[PDB]
Amino acid sequence: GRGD
Amino acid sequence: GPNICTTRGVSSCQQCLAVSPMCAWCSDEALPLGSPRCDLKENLLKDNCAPESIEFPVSEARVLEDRPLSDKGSGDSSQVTQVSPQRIALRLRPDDSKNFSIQVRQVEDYPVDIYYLMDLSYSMKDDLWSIQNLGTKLATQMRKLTSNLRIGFGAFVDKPVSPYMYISPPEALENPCYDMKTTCLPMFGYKHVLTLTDQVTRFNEEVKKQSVSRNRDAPEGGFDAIMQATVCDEKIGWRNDASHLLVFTTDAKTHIALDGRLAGIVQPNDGQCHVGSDNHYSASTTMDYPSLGLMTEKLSQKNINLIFAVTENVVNLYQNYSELIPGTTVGVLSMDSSNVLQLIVDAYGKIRSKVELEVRDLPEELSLSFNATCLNNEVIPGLKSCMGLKIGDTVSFSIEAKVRGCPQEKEKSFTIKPVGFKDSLIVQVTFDCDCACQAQAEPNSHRCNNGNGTFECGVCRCGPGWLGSQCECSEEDYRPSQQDECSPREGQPVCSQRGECLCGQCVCHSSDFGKITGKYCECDDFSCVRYKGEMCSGHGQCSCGDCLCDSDWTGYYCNCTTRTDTCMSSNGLLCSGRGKCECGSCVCIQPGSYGDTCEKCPTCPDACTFKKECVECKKFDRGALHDENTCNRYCRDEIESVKELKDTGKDAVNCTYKNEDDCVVRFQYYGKSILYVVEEPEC
Amino acid sequence: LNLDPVQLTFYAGPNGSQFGFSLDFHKDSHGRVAIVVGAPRTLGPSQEETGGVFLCPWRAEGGQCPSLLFDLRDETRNVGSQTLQTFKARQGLGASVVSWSDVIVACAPWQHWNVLEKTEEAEKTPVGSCFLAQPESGRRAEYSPCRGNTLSRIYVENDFSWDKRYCEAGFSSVVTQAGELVLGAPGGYYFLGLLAQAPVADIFSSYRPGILLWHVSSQSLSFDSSNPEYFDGYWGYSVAVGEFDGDLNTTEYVVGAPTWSWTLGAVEILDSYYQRLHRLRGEQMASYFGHSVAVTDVNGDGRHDLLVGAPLYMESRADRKLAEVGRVYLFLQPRGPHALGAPSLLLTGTQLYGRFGSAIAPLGDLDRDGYNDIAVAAPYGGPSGRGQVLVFLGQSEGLRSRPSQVLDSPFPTGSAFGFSLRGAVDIDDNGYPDLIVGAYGANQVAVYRAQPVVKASVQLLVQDSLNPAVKSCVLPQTKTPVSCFNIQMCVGATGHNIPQKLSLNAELQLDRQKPRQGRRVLLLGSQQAGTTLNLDLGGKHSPICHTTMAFLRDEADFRDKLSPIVLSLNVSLPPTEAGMAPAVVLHGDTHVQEQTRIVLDCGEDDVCVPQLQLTASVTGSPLLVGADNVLELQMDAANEGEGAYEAELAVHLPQGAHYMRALSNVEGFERLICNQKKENETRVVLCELGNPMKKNAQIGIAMLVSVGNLEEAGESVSFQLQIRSKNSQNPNSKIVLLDVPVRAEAQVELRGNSFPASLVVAASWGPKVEHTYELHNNGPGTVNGLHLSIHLPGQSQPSDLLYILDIQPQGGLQCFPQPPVNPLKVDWDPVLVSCDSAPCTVVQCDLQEMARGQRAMVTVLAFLWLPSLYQRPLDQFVLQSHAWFNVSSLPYAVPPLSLPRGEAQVWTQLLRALE
Ligand SMILES: *[C@@H]1O[C@H](CO)[C@@H](O[C@@H]2O[C@H](CO)[C@@H](O[C@@H]3O[C@H](CO)[C@@H](O)[C@H](O)[C@@H]3O)[C@H](O)[C@H]2NC(C)=O)[C@H](O)[C@H]1NC(C)=O
Ligand SMILES: *[C@@H]1O[C@H](CO)[C@@H](O[C@@H]2O[C@H](CO)[C@@H](O[C@@H]3O[C@H](CO)[C@@H](O)[C@H](O)[C@@H]3O)[C@H](O)[C@H]2NC(C)=O)[C@H](O)[C@H]1NC(C)=O
Ligand SMILES: *[C@@H]1O[C@H](CO)[C@@H](O[C@@H]2O[C@H](CO)[C@@H](O)[C@H](O)[C@H]2NC(C)=O)[C@H](O)[C@H]1NC(C)=O
Ligand SMILES: *[C@@H]1O[C@H](CO)[C@@H](O[C@@H]2O[C@H](CO)[C@@H](O)[C@H](O)[C@H]2NC(C)=O)[C@H](O)[C@H]1NC(C)=O
Ligand SMILES: *[C@@H]1O[C@H](CO)[C@@H](O[C@@H]2O[C@H](CO)[C@@H](O)[C@H](O)[C@H]2NC(C)=O)[C@H](O)[C@H]1NC(C)=O
Ligand SMILES: *[C@@H]1O[C@H](CO)[C@@H](O)[C@H](O)[C@H]1NC(C)=O
Ligand SMILES: *[C@@H]1O[C@H](CO)[C@@H](O)[C@H](O)[C@H]1NC(C)=O
Ligand SMILES: *[C@@H]1O[C@H](CO)[C@@H](O)[C@H](O)[C@H]1NC(C)=O
Ligand SMILES: [Ca+2]
Ligand SMILES: [Ca+2]
Ligand SMILES: [Ca+2]
Ligand SMILES: [Ca+2]
Ligand SMILES: [Ca+2]
Ligand SMILES: [Ca+2]
Ligand SMILES: [Ca+2]
Ligand SMILES: [Mg+2]
Repeated sequence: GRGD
Repeated sequence: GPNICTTRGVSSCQQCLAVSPMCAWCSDEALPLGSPRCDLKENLLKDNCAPESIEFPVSEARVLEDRPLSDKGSGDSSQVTQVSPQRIALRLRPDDSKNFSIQVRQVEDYPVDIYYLMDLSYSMKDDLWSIQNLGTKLATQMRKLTSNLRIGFGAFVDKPVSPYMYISPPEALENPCYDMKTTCLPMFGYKHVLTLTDQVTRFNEEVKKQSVSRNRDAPEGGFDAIMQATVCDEKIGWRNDASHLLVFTTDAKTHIALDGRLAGIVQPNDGQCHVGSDNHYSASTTMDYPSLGLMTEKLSQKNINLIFAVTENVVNLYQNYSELIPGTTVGVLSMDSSNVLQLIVDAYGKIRSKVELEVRDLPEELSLSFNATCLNNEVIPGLKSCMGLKIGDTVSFSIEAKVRGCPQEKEKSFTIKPVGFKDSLIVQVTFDCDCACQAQAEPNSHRCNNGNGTFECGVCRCGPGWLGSQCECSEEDYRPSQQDECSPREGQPVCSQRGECLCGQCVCHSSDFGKITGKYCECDDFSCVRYKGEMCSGHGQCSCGDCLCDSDWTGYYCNCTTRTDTCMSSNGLLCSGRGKCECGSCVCIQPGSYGDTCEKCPTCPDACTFKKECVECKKFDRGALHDENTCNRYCRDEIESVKELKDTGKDAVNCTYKNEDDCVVRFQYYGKSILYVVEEPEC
Repeated sequence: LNLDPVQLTFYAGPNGSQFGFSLDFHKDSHGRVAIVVGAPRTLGPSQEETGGVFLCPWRAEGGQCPSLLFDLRDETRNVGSQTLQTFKARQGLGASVVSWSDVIVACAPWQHWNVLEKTEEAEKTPVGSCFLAQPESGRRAEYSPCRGNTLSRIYVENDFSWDKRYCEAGFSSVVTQAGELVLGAPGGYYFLGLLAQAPVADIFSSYRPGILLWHVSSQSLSFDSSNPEYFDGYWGYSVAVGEFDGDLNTTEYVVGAPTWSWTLGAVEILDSYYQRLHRLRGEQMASYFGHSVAVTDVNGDGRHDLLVGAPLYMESRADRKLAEVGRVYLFLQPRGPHALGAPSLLLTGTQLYGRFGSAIAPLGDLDRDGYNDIAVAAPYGGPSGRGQVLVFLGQSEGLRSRPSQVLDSPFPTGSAFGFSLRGAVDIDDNGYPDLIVGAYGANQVAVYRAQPVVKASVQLLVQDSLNPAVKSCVLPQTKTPVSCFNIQMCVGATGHNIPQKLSLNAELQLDRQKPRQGRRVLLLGSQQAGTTLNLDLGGKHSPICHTTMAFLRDEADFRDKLSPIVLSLNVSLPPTEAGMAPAVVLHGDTHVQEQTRIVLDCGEDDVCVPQLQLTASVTGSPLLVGADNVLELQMDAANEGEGAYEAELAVHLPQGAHYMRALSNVEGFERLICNQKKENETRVVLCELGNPMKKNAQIGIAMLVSVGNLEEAGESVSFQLQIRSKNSQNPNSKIVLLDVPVRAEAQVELRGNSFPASLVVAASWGPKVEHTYELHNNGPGTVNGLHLSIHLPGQSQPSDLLYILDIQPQGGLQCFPQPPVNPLKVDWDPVLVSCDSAPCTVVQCDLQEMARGQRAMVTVLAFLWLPSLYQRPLDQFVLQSHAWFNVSSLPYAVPPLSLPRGEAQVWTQLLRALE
C-alpha cells in the first residue's frame, strides 16, 4: 500500500 | 551653450570626464579665463582651443580574437567554434556604454555523450527488462544526428542507512526482497557501472548484468546520484566538447536536502566527487542529500543537461522541480520504460532547439542589455534567448555594456556563455577616467600663486585654504565681494543655502552622506527618489537629483526592467502576440486573453479563423500574406499534406475553410505546431 | 542589540561527539540556571556512538561539563512467546533535549526496536525513545510511545495502517506549561508524520525498569491519514506550543511538515486533540518550510505570533536567478478568532547556502523595550560561510527587518554555528535574557550574555529668533556688547540594572552646517563653536540639564544672515572603555538637532508673525472599494503674514491612505521633502515649504496618495490638512478638512465564441459546433448573485436542427437547460436560427459570489443533426446563441451604481455549401  | 558639461566640472580634466560621456577638455593655454574648458567637442573646437590638446576619450570595443563559426562540427574538437567573437576588449569612459554583438550557432554533427542514470527500485524491475538492448537502438537513432556518440550507465536506489533500508533479519541485508521470496541486490546509494564510451555494445552488456534492489520508503535518493554524476567528471567520462545529457529515469518522489535527519545524517552535501575505485558513492551514508540550489550550481558549471524521464504519477512533481532548476526538461516515461529511446531523442532535439545566454562574473559596476535576432530578422528587444531553432541555425545577440561611474579597478572581465555551451565570449573591460594631461603635472607651480597649489592640464588645482583661478584669493581674506557670482540669479539664495560665498565661487558644504557639487552647490547624489528604500531602486546613480538609470533598467525610479524574457511565451512570441510587455509584465491588450504571458484565452477566434490564411499563405501561396513573409515569419505550421481525419490524439482543430476556388479546404491543426492541410480541396 | 560578542563563555564536549546538537536551560530547585547540552554521538561504554547528555553549570569561564548518566545497555526481555529487543547503538541520544521544571527530557530519535516471535519478527526499525531524568533526586524514566509487538506480516495485510515502527519519537520535543511532554515523530505512520503527547508525571509513575513495552494511560497520539498530500510529509519534524484559539484553558500545538504535499512544506496549528485549526502552506517547493517553528509575541499585542523557517528557500535574485539563502516567515496573530493569512514579514538570508532560518529561538525582551525579540540562525551564513546568528527586535507592528545585531561564529569553518539556539533565560541573573548558541561541528557551546541597555534622552532647548541689536552680555576679558542667547541641553539616561558610575559625553555644535570659520554663533566661555560636556548620570533618575551662553558674532563679520543656525547635541559613551567591552549599550535618541535664525525683516516689532492660508481639493472622487485608488490632493499655501520659520505642511492620512509623492509648482523646489510619520494614532506626512517661508509667498502642492482598504470604512473618507510653523504668534494655519466619498463598483465581461466559428456544411453525428461563454469580473469590487441565461435554439432531438450535448460549467455556475439535453447517452443568404424557432434551451447558470478578477466559462457541446443536415440542404443557417448576464448585488456595505449586466450574442455560420 505504501513504500517502494 | 548651457549644456551640462559647462555648468558642472570646470575644475579639472578628471572631474569633467566624469560629468558625462559627451564632455571634453582643453588644456591649451589659450582662452585665458574665457570659454569654459569643459563642453561638447564642437563647442570647444569652435572657440579655437584645438592644438590637438582636447582630452575627449571615446569608448571602444575591439575583438581580440574571433574565429569564424565552424559550420560542420565533429572533425577536430578543438577547432569547433560555436560562439563568435571569442574575446572582446571594452574601454569605457566614466558612466559610458558601448554596444557589442555576438553570434551563437548550433553546429551540425556536434558530439553528444548520453549518461543513463536509472532508478533501480524494485518497481523498476520491469523497466530494466525493456532497456536490455537500448544501447543499439539509441545508437541507430543518434547516428543520424551525431557522428560521435558515447553512452554511459549509472544506477541508484537510496542511502543504505537504517531507515530507507531493511536491516533485519540478517538475511535481509544480503537479499532485501527475501521477505517476498525473491532475490535482489543489497541496497546501494549510487553505483557508476559504465563510463561514457562509444562502444554501444558495452551498454547492452552492462544493463543485462544489472539487478534491482528494494528499499522501504517511496522517495529515492535520486538527487544524490545526480550530484555525483555531475561532479565526477573523470569517473563518468564527460567530454568538454560535446552535448552533455543526463537522463534521469525514476518513478517515485525524490529525497531532498535536510531529509538525512531521518537517517541521522546532518552534514550538508558538498559538491565533491566521492565515487571511489569501487564505483560506489562513498559518502552515501555520511552526507545529506543535495539541495536544489547546489545541483543547479554544479549542473550549470559542468554544462550538463538534465532530463527527467519520469512516469505519469510524478510528472507534475518533477515539472515543478524543473522550474526551480533552469535548463532541465521533463519527459513522460512509460511504466516499463518502453519509450525511453524516443524520450531521449525528443529531449535532445528540444535541447538543441534553444539558445539562452548567461553572464558570469559580471562586475557590480557594469550592466548589460541583450537584444535577440533569433530566426528570420526580427530583433526582439530585451531578450537573451532564442527558441524554435534547428540544428545549424545561427542567432545574433546585440549587448550594450554600461559602467556605473568610474570604478577604480581599471581591469575587469566577465564571460557571456550560452547555457550548455562550452564556448563563451570573454569580455575584458578597461575603464578610462583620467586624462593624458595628468602626466605633465606640476605639484608646486609658480603659476599657481608661487607654488601653493598643484598645476596640471592647463589649470590650477589649489591646495587647502587657497582658492581662485591662480590660488591667490585665499579662503577668508575675500569674505567681502563685488563681482561675486554666488547667486545664480538676483534675489536668489547665495550658493543655494549649501555653500560659502567666498572668492566668488561657491564652496559647497561637507555634504554629509553625499556630495554637493555644482556652480551654485545645487547638484548632489543623495536626493534621488527612493522607490523601495533604495535611491533609484539601486538600479541607477543619482546625477544632480536625476536617476541616471543604467542599462537593463529604465524609468524615473529606474524600476522598470528592459528585460522581456518573462513575456517570451511557449508560443515563441512576446506575451503570446496578444499584448505588449511593460517592465516584464504582459499587458493582455487582446480581448478575452489573460495569464502571466497572455497565453490562455477561451473566447478568442478559433485556430481555423487564422490558420485558414496560414494554409493560404503556403499551401496556396495566393490571395495575400505570401508577400508579407507571414508564411515563414508567422506560419510555423506545415504546407498541404493529407486529411487523415483521424489524428484526434491531441490538438484536433477540424477546419472546413472555404477557398476562393469554392473548394472545401478541410485542414487539421495539430507541442510542435503541425498543419494537416488537405492535399487538394474539393470544389 | 545588547548581546556581548566579546566576552563569550565556551563549553566544550568530547571531540567528535557533536556536543551542542541541542541545548536548553535547566533551572534547578535552588534557582541556579544550568545548561543542558545534547551530544548525539558521544561514545558509550562499548565504544559505540550511543550519545549522551551533559549538564553544564553556569561558570563565567565555561569549560568541561559533567555528563548526565543514562542507561546505555541494549535490553532484552521474553514476554510470553515474544522477545522484545532494544538497540541503542547509534541511537543519537541527546539529539533533542528539553527542560521543564526539575525534569530533563533527552530523546534518542534513532534508537531501534525489534520483536521476535518464532521465525517471524517485527522488522527492527528506529521507533525512537526519550529518556527522562531528574538530576536532583536522581529519578530516571523512559518513554517510547511507538514501541509495538505486532509482527511484520500483520502490517502487510493491513496496508501498513497505524504503522509506527519508524516514528523516531523524540525527533522534536516540547513540554507545555501544564507539564505535558509532546514528541515529534516525522517517520510515524510510514513516514506520514506522528505526534505523541503524555503528561510528565504519568510517564514517571507508569515507568517500570525492565519492562520494555508498556502503555502510558494518559498518552494520546496523532491520527493516520489517507490523504496523498500528507504522504512523506514528515509531520512533526519541528514542534512548538502556544495559544492560538483565544482560550487560555486549552493549549495548541504548532507542528511543522517540511515535505508536506510533495515537498511543499506546511505548518499546522492544532488543538490538544490534534484537530487541525489552521494550516500554513509553504511558499516554494523543497524550501523545507516548517523546518523550525517558534511561537512568541513579537509585537506586544498579548497574542502569540508564529515564526516559521525555510532554510533552503531560493530567493529570486535580481538577475532572474535563484539563490538558496533561506527565509523566516512571521505570522502575527490577528484579534479574535485566528485568521492567519499571508505572512506579515519575510526575513531572507543573504549568504548563499547559509540556511538562514535553520533555527529560530525566541529571546524574550532582550533589550527590555517592551516587545519580545527573536534570534534567527544561519549555521552556514556570514561572509566566510562559518555561520552567524542574527537578532531581530520586535516592535509595535512585528519585527524590524534590519537585524539589530549579527553574531559571527567564533569557531572554525563547518562548525554549524547556530544550528541550535536557546534564549529567554537570564543565566547570569543581571535582568536581561541571554542567548546560548550550539555548534556541534566544533563540539562547543557559546554563551552570549546580554548587557544592560541605557535609554539616553537628549533634549536641546534654544530660542527661536536672534536680534543682533539687543546686545546684552559682554564678551569676557572685554566690554564689546554682543547678542547672547541661552542654550539649554538636558540629557537623561535611564534603564534597568545600569551601573551607578554611568558617564556620558554630550558634544554641542553651534551652526554645524557652516564650516569652522563659517560659524556665526560662539560660546562666551571659550569663544568657540563647540564643547564636550562630560555628564555622569549614575544613580540619577531625572535628566541632567546644563545651560551655556552663546553670542552672535559681529554683524560686519559674517554676511550670511538668512541661513538658519543649526545646533547639534551628539551624546555618546565615554572612551573609558580603554579597549575593554563597554559594560552597557547606549540606545535611544542620542542625537538631537534644533534650529535658530537671526531676526530678519520681521518689522518694527522685531517679531516675525506669519499668516498662513490653505486650500484643499482632491482629484478622483470615486474611491472604488477594493481598488488601488490614487488621489491627487492638490493644495495651495499662502504666507500672507510675515516670514514663517520651518514651515511644514501637515497631512493626516487614514490607515488606508499612503503617501506616494508630492510635487510643488516652484521650479527651484519642485519636489518637496515629505517625511511620513505615525503621529498619535493617525499617520501624517510632513512636507517642507521652505524653512524661512517668505512673506506673500504662495506654493501649490499636488500630492498623490494611495487609498486602500476602503472596505472597512463608511461612505466617505476625509483628510486633515494644516500648515504649521515655528513662529511665536500665529504659528499654524487653520486646519482644512477634505472629505472624499467611498463607493463600491464592479464590471463584468460577457464574451463568447464558436468552436469552430464557421463550418461550411456540405448538406445524428456530423460537424461539431460548441459555444463557450466566459465571464470576467474586471470590476474593482467582488460580485455576488452571478446569473446567466443562454438561449440555444433546438430541442436536443430529431426536431432539433443541431443536436446538443452536455453543458460544462467550467467556471462553476450550474445551469438547467429548458429541454433535457442529450436524451440518449450516445453522442450521435443565411437565415438567423435563433432559439425562437425551436424550444429555447435556456440554462440557468448561477455562480452567485464572483471573485474580483475571476473568470468563469460555460461551454455547450452540440453536433449538427446528420438527418437534418441532409434535409433542406439549400438553406444557409447561422446558428445564433444568445446569453444574458445578471448580478444580485456587490457584497459590500454600500454597493451603489446598479449591478453589472451584459448582453452577448454568439452564432455559428453553417454556410450551406449546397444552398
Ligand atoms: C505543481 O505545479 C504548480 C507549481 O507551482 C502548483 O500547482 C498548483 O497547486 C495548487 C495546490 O494543489 C493548486 O491549488 C488550487 O488552486 C485553485 C485555483 O486554481 C484554488 O481554487 C484551490 O483552492 C487551490 O488553491 C493550484 O491550482 C495549482 N496550479 C496549477 C496551475 O495547476 C503545485 O506546486 C504543483 N501542482 C500539483 C502537484 O498538482
Ligand atoms: C535593443 O533594441 C532597442 C529597441 O530598438 C534599442 O533601443 C532603442 O535604440 C534606438 C537606437 O539607439 C534609440 O533611438 C534613439 O531615439 C532617441 C529618441 O527617442 C534618441 O535620443 C537617441 O539618440 C536615438 O536616436 C531608441 O531610443 C532606443 N529605445 C527605444 C525605446 O526605442 C536598444 O538600444 C537595443 N540594444 C542594443 C544593445 O542594441
Ligand atoms: C553597435 O551598433 C552600431 C549601430 O548603431 C553597429 O554599427 C553597425 O554595424 C553594422 C555591421 O557592421 C553595419 O552594417 C552598420 O552600417 C553599422 N552602423 C550603422 C547603423 O550604420 C555596431 O556594429 C554595433 N556594435 C559593434 C560590434 O560595434
Ligand atoms: C515603478 O515605480 C513607479 C512609481 O515610482 C510605479 O508607478 C506606479 O504604478 C502603480 C500601478 O499602475 C500606480 O498605482 C502608481 O500610482 C504609480 N506611481 C506613480 C506613477 O508614481 C511603477 O508601476 C513601477 N514599475 C514597476 C515595474 O514596479
Ligand atoms: C436578474 O434576474 C431576475 C430573474 O432571475 C430578474 O427578475 C425577473 O425578471 C423577469 C423579466 O423582467 C420578470 O418577469 C420577473 O418577474 C423578475 N423577477 C423578480 C423581479 O423577482 C432581474 O430583473 C435580473 N436583474 C435585475 C436585478 O434587474
Ligand atoms: C476531426 O479531426 C480529427 C483529427 O483529424 C478526427 O479524428 C475527427 O474524426 C474529426 N471529426 C469529424 C470529422 O467530425
Ligand atoms: C479553564 O480552567 C479555568 C480554571 O483555572 C477556568 O476558569 C476556565 O473556565 C476553563 N476554561 C473554560 C473554557 O471553561
Ligand atoms: C490620540 O488620539 C486618540 C483618538 O483621537 C485620543 O483618544 C487620545 O487622547 C490621543 N492621545 C494624545 C493626544 O496624546
Ligand atoms: Ca515498472
Ligand atoms: Ca527510498
Ligand atoms: Ca488554547
Ligand atoms: Ca502578537
Ligand atoms: Ca525587545
Ligand atoms: Ca543575562
Ligand atoms: Ca512683525
Ligand atoms: Mg520506488
